[PDB]
Order: sequence, then C-alpha cells, then structure tokens
Amino acid sequence: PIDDIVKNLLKFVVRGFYGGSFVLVLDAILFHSVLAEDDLKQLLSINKTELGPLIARLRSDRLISIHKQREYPPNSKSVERVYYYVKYPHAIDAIKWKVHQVVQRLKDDLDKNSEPNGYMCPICLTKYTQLEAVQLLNFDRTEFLCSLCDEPLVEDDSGKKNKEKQDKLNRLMDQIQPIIDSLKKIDDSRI
Amino acid sequence: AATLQLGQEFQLKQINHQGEEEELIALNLSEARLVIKEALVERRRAFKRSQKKTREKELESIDVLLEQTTGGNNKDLKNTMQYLTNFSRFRDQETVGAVIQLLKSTGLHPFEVAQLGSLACDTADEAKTLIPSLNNKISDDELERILKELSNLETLY
Amino acid sequence: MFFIKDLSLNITLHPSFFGPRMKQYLKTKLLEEVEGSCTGKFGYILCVLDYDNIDIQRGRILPTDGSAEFNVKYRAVVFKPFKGEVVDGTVVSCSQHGFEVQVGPMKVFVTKHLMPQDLTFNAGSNPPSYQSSEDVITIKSRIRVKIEGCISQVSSIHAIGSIKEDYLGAI
Ligand SMILES: [Zn+2]
Repeated sequence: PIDDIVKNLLKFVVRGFYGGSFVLVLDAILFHSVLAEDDLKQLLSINKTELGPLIARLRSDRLISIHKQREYPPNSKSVERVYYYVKYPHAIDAIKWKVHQVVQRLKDDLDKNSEPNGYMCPICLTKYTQLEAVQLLNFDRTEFLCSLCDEPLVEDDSGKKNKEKQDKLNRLMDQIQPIIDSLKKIDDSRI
Repeated sequence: AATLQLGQEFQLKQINHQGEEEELIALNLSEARLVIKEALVERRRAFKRSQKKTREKELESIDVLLEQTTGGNNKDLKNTMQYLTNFSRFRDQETVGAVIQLLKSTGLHPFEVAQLGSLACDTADEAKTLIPSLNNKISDDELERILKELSNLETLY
Repeated sequence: MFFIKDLSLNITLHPSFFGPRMKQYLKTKLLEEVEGSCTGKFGYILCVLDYDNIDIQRGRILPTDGSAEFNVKYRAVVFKPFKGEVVDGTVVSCSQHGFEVQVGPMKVFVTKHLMPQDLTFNAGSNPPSYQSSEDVITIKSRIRVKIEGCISQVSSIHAIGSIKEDYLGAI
C-alpha cells in the first residue's frame, strides 16, 4: 500500500542524486527489516571503509536509521551490529523540504541578474555602490568617474546570466517532477 | 527612513539652549520661506541698526536685497528660496497658523504635521503612497477632510 | 526636510582680534561660516534666527596659540534629506544613466535603474532628457522626486532619488 510507495519513495532520492551502489545499501534495508551492518558488508562485497559512509547518507537524509543491535552471543563478547532501520515517515520529512528550498535558490539567481546593484571601475580595479557612484559623477559628466583612474564605471549584475537560471529552474521542476507527487502520494495517508 | 526613523539629533526632546526638554520642531514648505524672510528682516534690521552706530518676484528681488544684507555667498540659500516659491503654497501667516492649529488638533506627531503642510495632494490614498507615515493615524476620511481644507487654502500667490 | 534647530559652535578667535569689539568679529564669523553650510550631521544650515540673543558665554585660551576658544550656542534652521521621503525638484544637467534633480539647495540624482522602464534616455535630445510613455522629463521639468538614499558625509550630503514609483516623474 502506501508504505510500499514509501519503500519505493527513497529509491527516487537514492538512485537519482547518488551513485549506483547507494541503492545497494538501501535495497538491503528493504531486503531485511533488521539489516545487520556486518551482513550488508558481505552482501555487496564492499569493505568496512567503503560501506561506512553509504549508510551515513541514508542516515543523515533521515532515510535510514542505524539501530544499535546490541545482543549477547554465546561467547560473551562485545557484539554490535549497525541495524539499518527504515524510518519511513521521517525520510518523508527529509525529501519534502529538500524539494522545497531548491526551487527558491534557482529563482534567486534570476532576480539578481535583473537588478544591477553595484558598479565597477575595471581600470582602477574598483567596484562601486550607487552611493559611491553619486560622489564622482561631475555635473559636467554623465557617468561617475573614478578617484584612482578618474574614469567611468560599469554597471554590476547585468542580465546576461538571467537566461542561464531558468533552464536550471526548468530542469529542477522536470527532474523533481517524479519526486514531488510521489511524496504527496504518500501524504494522502500521512503514515 | 521616511517612516519616523530619525537620528538622535532629530528626537522629540529638542533641548533648547537654555538646557530644558522641548518638542522636536520641523518645518515644511508652509513656514520655511515665511520665517526665513522674516529672520532676514531682523538681520537687515540690525544690519542698518548697528550701521547707524506675485510671490515669485517678492522672493528673488528681495533675495538679492538680503544678499546685500547677508554675505551673499549663500546663493544655495537662494536656491532654497526658489524651491520654496516653486513649491511652498501658503501666505498670510495666520492662514498657515490656523492650519497648524488644526494639525495640533489632529494629535499628529510634528513630523507628520510637517508632512501634510509640505505636500499638496488630493486624497488620503495619494498621501499614503507618498507618506507611509500618514496612512492610518487618523481616519483616511479625516485625511481627505484636511486635504480639502488645504485645497481651500491652496491658492497661489 | 527643514527644521528649526539650536546649534552649538566652537569658534577660534585669533589673538589679533582681541579688541573691545571682539563680539563683532565673533558674530561675523558665525554668520560667515554657518549660514548655508553642509554638515553630515544636520544638513545644510540654512539660516540663523535671533541674531541678537546668542549665547557667547566665555572664551578659553588654548595653552599654546594663545587664540581664544569660544563656545557659541545659537538657534537656526537646517534642511536635511531622509530616505524614502517625497520632494519636488528640477534637473540641472543630464547623465547617461539618469538625471540630477536640483531639490532646492541640494541636487538629487536619479539613476537609470531608479526610473521606470518606459522612461528611456534620449542622448540626441538637447538637453538630453528622459522620455516616459507619457512624460518627456527635461532640465526645467518639475519632477516629484522621492529620496531613496542619503550620504551623511560631513560637509557633503548626497541623495539618491528615484521616480520608479507612482506619483513620480512630473509633479
Ligand atoms: Zn580606475
């Protein structure tokens, strides 16, 4: 049902923004509900160092939880397993807001390339504010000269990079398109 | 900024040089020219005293006269006088005095009362677009009330 | 913006002027250097009221230079810009990216990004004016200028005006 879509939900984040092996760690969580780290090390034949941070990416993004599988074997030795638990509802929390902010960020570069803010004297290697500007424009002048070069400036943050960001915005929506409603598909049940 | 955010030198407690608290005093284009020329009257009054032992022309022809009275290098003061005559729209000081008495009745902070006198508008909304200070401090209807009263007094001299 | 202000000044009086008539030169210098001057702290000091009753209390002789130091308190009127404020004005000269509106004693500049898009610049025009969809705004044109930025530099205040908003451009 819905939780199965949550099972498949994290696959979207894992197989898109990460490498191929990252789902191989996630797949093992769905493979065994109590996923022993020592076993998952053997399953993909990756050493202790190579498998370590892979769980952390699933842990940090609220996708997995390495549950401290402390238990007492027959030998009475310090037995510990990083049981990669699947915290399904909390991983939803991580994917939900991460889609939220990135749409804003790509918008930000658009507005910045539509409102020139500063100036620059590329001859004297000096950038100017408009207030800096209004100090060296002469009443006999139409562009604010400099004080080290006594030369006009250039407008800063013009609109030649404006069109760059819209593709990033459009690529953001078209690539996050599979993810947005996949969260809302789960959020219908809120489980 | 223009939202009643003024520095220490422009607080309400303008201590006079006698050392006591007093209200901040601001001037609009309803008193500035009518006080400057008056003060110039005193200036020329002493200037000849100790020496013994429309509105447009009344502005500049007497501006040069007090340029004789003053040090004359203050032609930027003359620019201010010109700016006044072009955009200061009161006369017969009792006129503006009734205006100011009304604005004292308004219970408005002196900055706002100066805002009203300086500006010549038609509606409360025009004021709210120019004076974000004056948007709700009184009924917008009362804003238009006093704007219309000004328009009644809004006679070019 | 205009204000009646009570200002205090410290004036140095060189010894040669130590006549019985020191206050003469004193008030003289006061006027000669206060009326119509710019301060980063009070704005252009327009005119001084009560030329007679000025507190001139007592000199101090600097330990060297023997010049007396006087602390004059006096009451006058100043013109001070403020950000976001609405004023009238008139241009003086032109700029490729805006125009400098002489708001009375001071000149307020409006920049290219500070104007509405329909207000475009014509360099060919004489004087090169700024042409909106409805307004051609020239040197003597009356512009409703809104004070956006102000420079508080001592002796020199610079103001940033803009007509991008409504009720602006021609008054
Ligand atoms: Zn340079």
